[PDB]
Amino acid sequence: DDERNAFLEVRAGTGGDEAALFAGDLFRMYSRYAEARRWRVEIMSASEGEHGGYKEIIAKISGDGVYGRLKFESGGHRVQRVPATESQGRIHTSACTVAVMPELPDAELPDINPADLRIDTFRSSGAGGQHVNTTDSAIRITHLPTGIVVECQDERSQHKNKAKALSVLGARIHAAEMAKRQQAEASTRRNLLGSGDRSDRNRT
RNA sequence: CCCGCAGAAGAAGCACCGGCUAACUCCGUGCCAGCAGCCGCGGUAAUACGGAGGGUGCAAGCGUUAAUCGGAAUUACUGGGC
RNA sequence: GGCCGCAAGGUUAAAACUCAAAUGAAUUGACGGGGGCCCGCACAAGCGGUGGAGCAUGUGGUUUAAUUCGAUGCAACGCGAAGAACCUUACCUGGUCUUGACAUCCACGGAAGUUUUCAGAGAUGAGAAUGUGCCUUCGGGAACCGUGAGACAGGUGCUGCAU
RNA sequence: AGGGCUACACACGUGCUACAAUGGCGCAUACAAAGAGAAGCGACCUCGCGAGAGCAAGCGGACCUCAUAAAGUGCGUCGUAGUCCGGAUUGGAGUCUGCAACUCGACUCCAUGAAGUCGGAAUCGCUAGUAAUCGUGGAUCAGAAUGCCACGGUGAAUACGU
RNA sequence: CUUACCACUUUGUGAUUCAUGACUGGGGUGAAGUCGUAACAAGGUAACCGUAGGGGAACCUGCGGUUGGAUCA
RNA sequence: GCCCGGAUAGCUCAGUCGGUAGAGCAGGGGAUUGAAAAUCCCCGUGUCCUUGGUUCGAUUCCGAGUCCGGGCACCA
RNA sequence: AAAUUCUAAU
RNA sequence: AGCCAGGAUGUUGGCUUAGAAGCAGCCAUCAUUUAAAGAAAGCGUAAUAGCUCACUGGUCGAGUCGGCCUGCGCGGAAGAU
RNA sequence: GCUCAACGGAUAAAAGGUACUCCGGGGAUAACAGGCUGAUACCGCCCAAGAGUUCAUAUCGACGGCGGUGUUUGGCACCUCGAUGUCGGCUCAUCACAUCCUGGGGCUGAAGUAGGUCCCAAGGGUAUGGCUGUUCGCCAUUUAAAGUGGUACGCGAGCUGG
Ligand SMILES: [Mg+2]
Ligand SMILES: [Mg+2]
Ligand SMILES: [Mg+2]
Ligand SMILES: [Mg+2]
Ligand SMILES: [Mg+2]
Ligand SMILES: [Mg+2]
Ligand SMILES: [Mg+2]
Ligand SMILES: [Mg+2]
Ligand SMILES: [Mg+2]
Ligand SMILES: [Mg+2]
Ligand SMILES: [Mg+2]
Ligand SMILES: [Mg+2]
Ligand SMILES: [Mg+2]
Ligand SMILES: [Mg+2]
Ligand SMILES: [Mg+2]
Ligand SMILES: [Mg+2]
Ligand SMILES: [Mg+2]
Ligand SMILES: [Mg+2]
Ligand SMILES: [Mg+2]
Ligand SMILES: [Mg+2]
Ligand SMILES: [Mg+2]
Ligand SMILES: [Mg+2]
Ligand SMILES: [Mg+2]
Ligand SMILES: [Mg+2]
Ligand SMILES: [Mg+2]
Ligand SMILES: [Mg+2]
Ligand SMILES: [Mg+2]
Ligand SMILES: [Mg+2]
Ligand SMILES: [Mg+2]
Ligand SMILES: [Mg+2]
Ligand SMILES: [Mg+2]
Ligand SMILES: [Mg+2]
Ligand SMILES: [Mg+2]
Ligand SMILES: [Mg+2]
Ligand SMILES: [Mg+2]
Ligand SMILES: [Mg+2]
Ligand SMILES: [Mg+2]
Ligand SMILES: [Mg+2]
Ligand SMILES: [Mg+2]
Ligand SMILES: [Mg+2]
Ligand SMILES: [Mg+2]
Ligand SMILES: [Mg+2]
Ligand SMILES: [Mg+2]
Ligand SMILES: [Mg+2]
Ligand SMILES: [Mg+2]
Ligand SMILES: [Mg+2]
Ligand SMILES: [Mg+2]
Ligand SMILES: [Mg+2]
Ligand SMILES: [Mg+2]
Ligand SMILES: [Mg+2]
Ligand SMILES: [Mg+2]
Ligand SMILES: [Mg+2]
Ligand SMILES: [Mg+2]
Ligand SMILES: [Mg+2]
Ligand SMILES: [Mg+2]
Ligand SMILES: [Mg+2]
Ligand SMILES: [Mg+2]
Ligand SMILES: [Mg+2]
Ligand SMILES: [Mg+2]
Ligand SMILES: [Mg+2]
Ligand SMILES: [Mg+2]
Ligand SMILES: [Mg+2]
Ligand SMILES: [Mg+2]
Ligand SMILES: [Mg+2]
Ligand SMILES: [Mg+2]
Ligand SMILES: [Mg+2]
Ligand SMILES: [Mg+2]
Ligand SMILES: [Mg+2]
Ligand SMILES: [Mg+2]
Ligand SMILES: [Mg+2]
Ligand SMILES: [Mg+2]
Repeated sequence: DDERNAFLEVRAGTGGDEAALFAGDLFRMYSRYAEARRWRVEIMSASEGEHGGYKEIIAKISGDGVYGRLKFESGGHRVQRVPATESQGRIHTSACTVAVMPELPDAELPDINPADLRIDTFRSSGAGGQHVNTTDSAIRITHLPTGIVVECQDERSQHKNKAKALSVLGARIHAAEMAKRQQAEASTRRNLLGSGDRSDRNRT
């Protein structure tokens, strides 16, 4: 079904130096909940918040049944209380933003299967004498699925050009796929997180 | 226009009640929902939001929006200043 | 945009948008690494300590079924507590009760109390003798008991930012 | 009814005892103030190494009890060593209060004998019968103070100055 | 029939006005971020004006000017 | 493809001369402050890139391998 | 003679 | 080898899922009437239904079905005056 | 008394450029083309885990295997250095079939229109432009279709010279 591990990250919203304290308190709450469930919590990224807790904490929770119970904590959490960084005795309202995202794999494959490649061999252009004329040293590879084209005529040997262009095509495919995944994840996190403004909230 | 007929028989709504501005209490929500012409209300004991009871102002009308003059001596001839 | 200048630029001179203010003089305080005059074991001169060690005690944190609650700059921390084995105790686990542990009202059968026996961790439940009197117009009423309903009791529950 | 507030990798505050010779240990002997006492204070005598136990007068108290003050002084030993300093921790046997001392009391005897050899950055109290040091009593309380509130003994150094 | 005037229409080259344009320069607004502390007291180097150079930024320095500057027992 | 150089704490980096590894920043505890910085005191390091070998003993010496940095790849 | 800072509801 | 006939009984099974009934996939794979019939070799239904095959009686009437050691041939076999 | 280590040691004593070049030779030796080969390139076939809702072979084919051609890049250095002119375009062609269209069929997860795949077949036919010196390639608009290759990767005693 859906019981995979999860990533929990909380960051400050409105308030500044006291939203960091509330983020620390909220992280401590979640950590104690995880500990009294036979789960495991480990901190990957921490940005301390000058006075108190963390301006942003990103940790990974691992167990059986994690995401199925922590997927409802993604949103805004509002706190109304007397801050520690308060000379007078005023009550202040602040907020924090929480994001919970499931753990998903990173299956990457060498999508360089030659059954879906078009290879063109032709003559290079430049100054090479009577040998550059009567030889097919320039190479070009077109990837049928993605549609990327890479052409190479660096060295006099066709095999070196073929290898170099094949490596460049693989690198370009990898970069495109990684950029796609990164933008999808960023958009999902942006929609899940919200914008800490003490007016969009899930609990008080 | 005049006379007769039957029966009170056929005929009341709109805005507002914190100050400016005449007119107050209860319940619901809890910087949310909402109100506002200017100051400004609402953070779990709200005469300012929503409903009820009461009151105030106009009335076959009542309110809102647009436009002009006045207040504005705020282009100062009457009648201002450095 | 125009004029002037080698250039740096000068000169004439708007609009959109945004706020409900911006400003001058003086007034009462507060503050100054501004100026004078003073005081306090506040500095200076001395004496003895604390921070190091072992132990007592309180607090934070952590743990736990609970580790009850409050104070938590100077002005909280041998503080409320002028004294936690049971009690205190307000916390946790388990076993129990519902006008009721603590008061008044109404009705019904009752002197109050003394010795015991069985079951249970105890709360409690069941059983048997024992005294059945005290002012009482011999109508009765009354210190005090159990039951039956409800007006009510009960709260160390929250708000010291309503008092 | 039983348990917890007494937990324990750690951090802080307030204190008690020490790190020794201006001292430790043994023998002998001087000088206080204040306070409490009836389900209470408890003398004498006897038993026990000791905490204590048995019998038991007096006292609602300038009369009786708690209740020998200690530091001090005289003599002797220790002779600078982790020691005849230090008294933590642990094993065994007991006394008392309390129906009930395992978690969780106080005291006693025997055995044991840890850190500690004067304390980093820092920081606290005190101007005279004060600081320092030595003993005594009371409230709470069946039992349970190094805490709190009081009482006396010995008794200093320093203040050019703001 | 022919000539003159002239409407529609056509050609070339300018002016002005409206919308739009890849990039680029500043301006305003913000109940929370990063870097410092330039000004308000002598604001800890008195402040400001004109000008020139420099620098992540408030700003610093050179020349002239002003008091709309504190202390002066 | 050939040649040279490098790999050491969390990050930038010195060092062996075959037996015993350091510096700055950072990190932990405590001081000063109403509080955060600056400042002061105390405290901790790492299988010296992977693998095989010689040695009593390898971070060091000798073979391979991975990654990083630099140079060259000309006449037709 | 040294010496930076104090967000956001009374 | 052709040709007639059978090819049955409580598995609508818990297992698994909306239904999986011989035939989606997972374990097992016994028993009964029999001359024979798999608790199923194949086709087919959303699941049923439906049609064949293993095995067995009848006709027929004499040979028939697979391996081994070897000789020679076939396919696999498309290029530029 | 020499790392005369270029170790039978040329002098005690010594680096580079030539696209401004020049002489004597070599196909004893490279670049173009031909030749042998076929690592590479391209095209077929064998077995069948599997994908195809179920079903290996409608259409694909993992792990492996066996061949063909002489279009690419190579290996060798057999011909040519007393000379075989080298890319692209133009004009003109000619052959192979591993067939782009038209022609005849089998199977389809082929209802029809349209397709997929494999056989037979070489008679005829098989674009104009933008960009670039371009071969190659991208784009615009047509066509029944805009085939793949050999010929010194055809064709300069036929043209041009980017
Ligand atoms: Mg060249
Ligand atoms: Mg060639
Ligand atoms: Mg009024
Ligand atoms: Mg209104
Ligand atoms: Mg209300
Ligand atoms: Mg209302
Ligand atoms: Mg109202
Ligand atoms: Mg006017
Ligand atoms: Mg007006
Ligand atoms: Mg005026
Ligand atoms: Mg201008
Ligand atoms: Mg100039
Ligand atoms: Mg003003
Ligand atoms: Mg003023
Ligand atoms: Mg002053
Ligand atoms: Mg002053
Ligand atoms: Mg004094
Ligand atoms: Mg002093
Ligand atoms: Mg200590
Ligand atoms: Mg507490
Ligand atoms: Mg105290
Ligand atoms: Mg208790
Ligand atoms: Mg009060
Ligand atoms: Mg409080
Ligand atoms: Mg109890
Ligand atoms: Mg306690
Ligand atoms: Mg007395
Ligand atoms: Mg001793
Ligand atoms: Mg003892
Ligand atoms: Mg002893
Ligand atoms: Mg002892
Ligand atoms: Mg010593
Ligand atoms: Mg004294
Ligand atoms: Mg400043
Ligand atoms: Mg300064
Ligand atoms: Mg300055
Ligand atoms: Mg200044
Ligand atoms: Mg400068
Ligand atoms: Mg200047
Ligand atoms: Mg100046
Ligand atoms: Mg620290
Ligand atoms: Mg800052
Ligand atoms: Mg402030
Ligand atoms: Mg053959
Ligand atoms: Mg031929
Ligand atoms: Mg030689
Ligand atoms: Mg030689
Ligand atoms: Mg030459
Ligand atoms: Mg020559
Ligand atoms: Mg030759
Ligand atoms: Mg050749
Ligand atoms: Mg399948
Ligand atoms: Mg050839
Ligand atoms: Mg060849
Ligand atoms: Mg040759
Ligand atoms: Mg040879
Ligand atoms: Mg030849
Ligand atoms: Mg010749
Ligand atoms: Mg030649
Ligand atoms: Mg031929
Ligand atoms: Mg054919
Ligand atoms: Mg065809
Ligand atoms: Mg066909
Ligand atoms: Mg033909
Ligand atoms: Mg023919
Ligand atoms: Mg013919
Ligand atoms: Mg030919
Ligand atoms: Mg040619
Ligand atoms: Mg050709
Ligand atoms: Mg000619
Ligand atoms: Mg040329």
